[PDB]
Amino acid sequence: MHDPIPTIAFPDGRKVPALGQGTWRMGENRAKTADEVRSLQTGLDLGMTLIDTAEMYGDGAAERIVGEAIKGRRDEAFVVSKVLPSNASRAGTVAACERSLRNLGIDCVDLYLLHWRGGYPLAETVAAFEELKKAGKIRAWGVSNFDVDDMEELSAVPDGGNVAANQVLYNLARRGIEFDLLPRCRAQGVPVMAYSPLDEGRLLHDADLIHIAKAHQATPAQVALAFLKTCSGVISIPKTGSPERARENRDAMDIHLTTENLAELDRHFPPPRRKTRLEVI
Ligand SMILES: NC(=O)C1=CN([C@@H]2O[C@H](COP(=O)(O)OP(=O)(O)OC[C@H]3O[C@@H](n4cnc5c(N)ncnc54)[C@H](OP(=O)(O)O)[C@@H]3O)[C@@H](O)[C@H]2O)C=CC1
Repeated sequence: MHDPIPTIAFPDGRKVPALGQGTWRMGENRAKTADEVRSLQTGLDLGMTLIDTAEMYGDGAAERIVGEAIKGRRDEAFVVSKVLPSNASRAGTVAACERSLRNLGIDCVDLYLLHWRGGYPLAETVAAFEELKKAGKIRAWGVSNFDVDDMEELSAVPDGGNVAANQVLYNLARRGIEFDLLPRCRAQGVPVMAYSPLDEGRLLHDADLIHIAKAHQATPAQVALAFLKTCSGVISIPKTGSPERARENRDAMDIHLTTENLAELDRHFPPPRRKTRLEVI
């Protein structure tokens, strides 16, 4: 038996499970499509109800994978997509959202993010997001790859206080946000979505992670996700094209990391002692 996945609250009061699902690199190989769809469906069945995608991912292909996975069960998914900054003018953002809705085969996305900071005024992107919300095409908007200075600029734009999430790189190998951005977002009540929670697989070769996983009869990936489960105000979004790995990732939530485990992880993956440049992928 599994314990329920912990939930994370958005500023609007909506709650989502702390473990979701990613889709970057899905939709590239026709031989993998069926299993990518099955992976997302399996995750939905197991309570990993947030699914993260973007217009960038295969230029609509990953969105179409998500659209297939949610057929006949839209209400059970919390769908996140994104607008590229090169499209984030007011008219551009509306057009991007319409393309995303068509690829996803849905009326409304749950959360719509600015993918990173670009050249169009933030006030204009936010105005588009608010228009889309009033139109019933998105339920909430947020940002991604926003450092502390980028977050500060939201207070200078109308409706900037409505930001629902900041999706940034966060995993055991990439802990920089702990010094500043993560405490700020927690204090604002803005969830951090931890992208690349396995560091795209790179973290899984770490000696200490392998050591701790062995002690729990678990995998390194499960320990990496279990670490993020201990971080309040964080939603992790691991990606896998394998339904077997979707099941494994769900089971990461059953790991009980000890006080000693957490101290050991901090020795091997040192938290930041000073402000550091936001790491991105
Ligand atoms: N906002 C942004 O700028 C960004 C957003 N993202 C989002 O975050 C999501 C997750 O990050 P992502 O970059 O995909 O990388 P992840 O850290 O989620 O790692 C994905 C890799 O790990 C493998 N994998 C998954 N589960 C396991 C497991 N249990 N054991 C071993 N290997 C495993 C996958 O292989 P396989 O699929 O073959 O199983 C894949 O190669 C993205 O898919 C995207 O939705 C990511 C980067 C940037």
